[PDB]
Amino acid sequence: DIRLVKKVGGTIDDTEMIDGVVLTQTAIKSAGGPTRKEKAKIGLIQFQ
Amino acid sequence: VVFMNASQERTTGRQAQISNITAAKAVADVIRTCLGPKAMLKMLLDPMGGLVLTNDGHAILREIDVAHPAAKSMLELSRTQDEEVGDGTTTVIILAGEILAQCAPYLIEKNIHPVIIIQALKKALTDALEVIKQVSKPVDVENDAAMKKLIQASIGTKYVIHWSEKMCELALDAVKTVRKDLNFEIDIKRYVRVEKIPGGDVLDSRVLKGVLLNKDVVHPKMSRHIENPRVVLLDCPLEYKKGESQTNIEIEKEEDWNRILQIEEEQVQLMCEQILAVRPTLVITEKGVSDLAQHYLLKGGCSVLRRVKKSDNNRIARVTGATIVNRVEDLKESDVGTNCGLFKVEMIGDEYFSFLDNCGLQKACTIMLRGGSKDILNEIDRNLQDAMAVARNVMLSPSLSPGGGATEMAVSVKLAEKAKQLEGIQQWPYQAVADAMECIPRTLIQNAGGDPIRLLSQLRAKHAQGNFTTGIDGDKGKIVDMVSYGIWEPEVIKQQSVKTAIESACLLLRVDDIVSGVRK
Amino acid sequence: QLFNNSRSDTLFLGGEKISGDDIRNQNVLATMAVANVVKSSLGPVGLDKMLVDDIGDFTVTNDGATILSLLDVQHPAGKILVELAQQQDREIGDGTTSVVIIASELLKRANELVKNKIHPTTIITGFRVALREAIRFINEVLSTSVDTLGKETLINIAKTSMSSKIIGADSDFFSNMVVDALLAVKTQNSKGEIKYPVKAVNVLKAHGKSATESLLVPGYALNCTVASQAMPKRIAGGNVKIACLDLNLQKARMAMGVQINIDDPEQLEQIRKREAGIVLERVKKIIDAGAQVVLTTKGIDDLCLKEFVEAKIMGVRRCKKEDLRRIARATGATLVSSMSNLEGEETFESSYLGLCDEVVQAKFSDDECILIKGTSKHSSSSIILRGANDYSLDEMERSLHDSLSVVKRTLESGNVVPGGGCVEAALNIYLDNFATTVGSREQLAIAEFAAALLIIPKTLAVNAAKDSSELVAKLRSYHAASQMAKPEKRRSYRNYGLDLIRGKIVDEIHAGVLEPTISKVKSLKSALEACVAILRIDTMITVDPE
Amino acid sequence: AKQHENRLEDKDLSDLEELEDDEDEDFLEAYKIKRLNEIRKLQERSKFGEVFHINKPEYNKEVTLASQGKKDDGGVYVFVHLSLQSKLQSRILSHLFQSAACKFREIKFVEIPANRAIENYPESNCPTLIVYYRGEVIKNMITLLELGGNNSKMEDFEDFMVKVGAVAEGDNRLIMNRDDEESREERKLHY
Ligand SMILES: Nc1ncnc2c1ncn2[C@@H]1O[C@H](COP(=O)(O)OP(=O)(O)O)[C@@H](O)[C@H]1O
Ligand SMILES: Nc1ncnc2c1ncn2[C@@H]1O[C@H](COP(=O)(O)OP(=O)(O)O)[C@@H](O)[C@H]1O
Ligand SMILES: [Mg+2]
Ligand SMILES: [Mg+2]
Repeated sequence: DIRLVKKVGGTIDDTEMIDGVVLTQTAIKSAGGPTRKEKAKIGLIQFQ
Repeated sequence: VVFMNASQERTTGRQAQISNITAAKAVADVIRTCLGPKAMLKMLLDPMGGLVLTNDGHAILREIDVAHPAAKSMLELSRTQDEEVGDGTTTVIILAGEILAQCAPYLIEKNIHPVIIIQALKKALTDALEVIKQVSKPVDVENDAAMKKLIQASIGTKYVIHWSEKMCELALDAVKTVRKDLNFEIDIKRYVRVEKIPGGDVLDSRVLKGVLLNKDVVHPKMSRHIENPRVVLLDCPLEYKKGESQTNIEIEKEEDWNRILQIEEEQVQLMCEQILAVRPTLVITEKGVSDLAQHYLLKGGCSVLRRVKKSDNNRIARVTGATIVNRVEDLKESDVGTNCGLFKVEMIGDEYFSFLDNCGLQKACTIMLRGGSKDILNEIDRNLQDAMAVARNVMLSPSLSPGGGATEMAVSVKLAEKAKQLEGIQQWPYQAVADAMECIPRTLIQNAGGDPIRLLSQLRAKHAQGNFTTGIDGDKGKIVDMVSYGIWEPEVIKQQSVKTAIESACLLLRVDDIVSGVRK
Repeated sequence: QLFNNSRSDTLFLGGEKISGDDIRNQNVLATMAVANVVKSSLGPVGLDKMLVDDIGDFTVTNDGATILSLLDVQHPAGKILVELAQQQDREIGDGTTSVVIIASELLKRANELVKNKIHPTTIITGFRVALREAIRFINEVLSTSVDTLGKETLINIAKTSMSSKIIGADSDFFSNMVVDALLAVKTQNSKGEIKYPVKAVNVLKAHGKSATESLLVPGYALNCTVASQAMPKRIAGGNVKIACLDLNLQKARMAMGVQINIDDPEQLEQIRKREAGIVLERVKKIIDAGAQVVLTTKGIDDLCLKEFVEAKIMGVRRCKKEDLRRIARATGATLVSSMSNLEGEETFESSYLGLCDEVVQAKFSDDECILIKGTSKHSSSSIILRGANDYSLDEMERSLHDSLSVVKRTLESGNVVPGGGCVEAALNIYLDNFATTVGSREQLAIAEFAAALLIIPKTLAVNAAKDSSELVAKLRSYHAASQMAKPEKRRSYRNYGLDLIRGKIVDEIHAGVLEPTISKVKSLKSALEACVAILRIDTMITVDPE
Repeated sequence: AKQHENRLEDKDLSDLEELEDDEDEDFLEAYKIKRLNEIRKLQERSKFGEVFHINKPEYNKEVTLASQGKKDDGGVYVFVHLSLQSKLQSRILSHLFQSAACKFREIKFVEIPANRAIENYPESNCPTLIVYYRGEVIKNMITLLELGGNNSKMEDFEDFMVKVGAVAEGDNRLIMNRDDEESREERKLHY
């Protein structure tokens, strides 16, 4: 339940507990429609 | 425990600069005798085996692989000068070498910093463009008689000065054809075609406005002489195009296999009928042609030529005004080319040649050069590239300057006086720029066989009187004014030379360490 | 150093074993061996270098970012400085040459503290209290960004980034270029936060006239060739529509599954026609929309080129993904991956097209570039660099690319500080009085930390081939009086540094050289974190490859 | 020396027609008849083209007899796949067989479940790729970690077929040699 995500960059002093679940992977940016979301409903797709 | 796979040892300090400046002097020594009208020729042995006989600076440097990395900055200046203008390549190398050779005994002797020299060259370059603007003047661009002597200036160094009366008319008609109205002269060398035909005589030549193809007609019934031809350009093959989807037809009945080959004949029949919808007389295609399609075009007299290059189709389009259309359905009377004439196929035993001639201001032509060997055809072909290269700048800008060492001497006489005013530390390298312009006049004199110490001594006193058009003759070595003879070049060649020479010196003077072994 | 140690005496390791102060000395020589190539490249008086790849190819480079990346070092202690040079290029984009020299001297000057039986834990603690005391002093000595009635700042910021380059003499001309470029490509995000995307401007490798006559484009310049030669090159008139497509426009097959199997051969030609027709129906509606200029990521087949030549449309193949987002962002269009909508029908709307004033294709020394200028919705910019050859322009490309990052930071953070080793000399006077207050063993750590910071102004004089102690002693004298300034402006003897072209100490504000304070912050922490990584190592265990 | 050989060796029957106007007819058509005969041999050898989902009694014939072919040593390569639907690599390798089957019709592509192949063979061991030729096992390949594992691609599978002698190096059907038409189009323009 305690995941340690390694991101190369910055300094150790910037390390702080994130309130929510941080994702390691980046976005696709093939279309690049949305920029910043607010009050979003998250879903987990397992199919293709 | 080497700590470095790429040259853990180092050659630092002043010894790296000795290797740099001495290498910059060596590349100029092998082409010092390649200037002036009495210049000699060179031969290069490429590893592929194709020999070439060259005197232009760009062809010498590009075919010589050099192991010294600091020298390679000098090798690329003729490449930069070639693509920008195409004339005056040799002056950039020797001028850059004299600037580096004259600036050598200042870090060794005076211990002046390089960055102070960088400031000195920019102020000298600023004054160099100022006095070149003062020495230059405008002339009339539309006078065809005036354009002949300007094209003859660059031709005088090359071998074809003996045919300068023919070469000026050969190049002047060609550059005016591709020229159009609209940087006010947007025509490009890519539109100009030059086909090299071994054999013949260089005196017999003409500027034909067309596209010379190097192949024969595909069927013997076709007439090789058309009075009023009609050109139609195509990209689709006359053969049956195979689909990239991969399909399997399973034939279980009996009439299906016969109907497929009948549909193949019906498709070529329907395809050829749409070609005849606008009843052309000459068809051009960049792909193959089936033997089935040749028969149906005999009734219409549509002469077909196949496997034509993509660039040649564009050159055919600009001459005849035809539009390149892939599909055969979109053929209209406007798509068909017009105002073409004199379609004739001259029989030569080597290869078949077909001519074209005219009666959307972009135009093109094909200069058919005749000679005695394929290597000297490349020489005359490169002289044609130099013949039109000097003509573009006089057409682009009306500005014009003298040459033959006079314009370079005018920079030194003005710059020496400016150094005399300069007063400080930067005045020591500022004097080196004034002394660096003396190599060109000197080189010309030395090649001519004169005594440069006394010829240039009186030239200093001659320019001190207040004249700028006084140069040095290349044959006998007089101090006669160039207004009588007519040695004149554009201003863009000398502007690009002093700019590229100064900018190349700034690149190479700021190097202190040499390393290798990276293997990127 | 002297001799090789015994190989696994009663230890039974397959590799090598070494311990003691010998490896600690090897790390110092390792950091100094890789730092010597960075020494001569520091400051405006530094000279460039060239790296040969043993294939004839060479590249001229001044900054230590890509030099150390190209130099393949096998010692792992040197790899941290190699990655430190690459790390500083990503975040800050300037000062890669300084962190290597600062990190090497902190380890070199701390090497004397090792044999004094001072533990490294006490040494780094004395360095860290000196660090946070130095950051607060940097936060006190910083200045505002107004300074006068006019701006008079961004032109001077470019000179610091442009110094020590081949075009440092032409920085007066290029200073106006970089400030006009980044002010055109600004954006809006996070409800009022302004951003400046670095590398968004197009740096073209052109050859020709000179670096002084480099014309600034008032708009984006696409580096690609025209498909056909019979097309119109110049398109005049206002409100030129820009179409940005990415779907596959050349003739392609049906999907993997579909296998055309035919029994009645009559429709075999019809399926061939519709496969050739279905790709032209897309081109038909673009002509109905009236897009003068169309750009495609993928190729363009000859079946599509005939329609563009007939209708006088500018079709360009072989575009890249990252470019077309900036074209659509600048010209006001939107990126179209495929033509469809929420409804079942398929069509194309005119709202997807952009707008620009003029589009002209220009060629200069075998470099065809499409000049798109006059974007209505948002402005754009591109810089056409001109020089001797491509390898000389790579130094200019890195010189411009580092200049955008420095001018990015002074606008994101208005706080700046003067160059010429001013803050490096000011921290020494501040830390000497603080070193005596703390008392115990950390005095030597804080003191030697301050002595290592003086290497930046010393290297400016050593590479200048002048007397260094006189300039350092005069810079020491003025900074010594700054702490004892006796406030009541008359707070003088501050904000001074070295002037190398004349060899005097003058005011850096009037001279016109500045640097953002955030570069000093991240460089000091990243240099000390690298120093912590090397000091804490005791014994090496090198395992040979199987 | 190679410049004369590249005219004929580096051009198929479709590409040899480019030199019809340039080169001599007798020099060109003499080689086109040779290359045309080679194309006819591949059509006669195209006895396959889809994955043969077999069962064991048959293995003793399909896998091995085929490997003998005409037995003129007309050998035939037979790629067997001990499939296991629970494993992720097995379904990837099944897709590569059908893709390669549509291209290489002369090579036989065989598939069978691994549980039905060998008595109590470890489930972990499969996906197993065996290559028979003239009755002899040329390669007993283990799970696809050698071929990238989960990230296996069609290019890696075609490269393996060249190593075992199933496909020639300079074959026009291989993706390494089958350059795109847009690639060759740019070469002619920049030439
Ligand atoms: N007969 C001549 N008399 C005086 N000067 C000449 C004569 N022929 C050539 N020159 C000078 O030599 C120069 C040679 O130019 P050119 O051969 O076109 O390129 P490059 O200068 O690179 O050799 C010209 O600029 C011209 O001023
Ligand atoms: N004109 C100048 N006068 C005095 N010092 C300068 C000048 N230009 C740069 N410097 C000094 O050089 C240091 C590093 O310069 P920088 O531009 O980062 O070099 P590089 O571009 O090679 O990384 C700065 O800390 C600054 O103090
Ligand atoms: Mg010349
Ligand atoms: Mg910098």
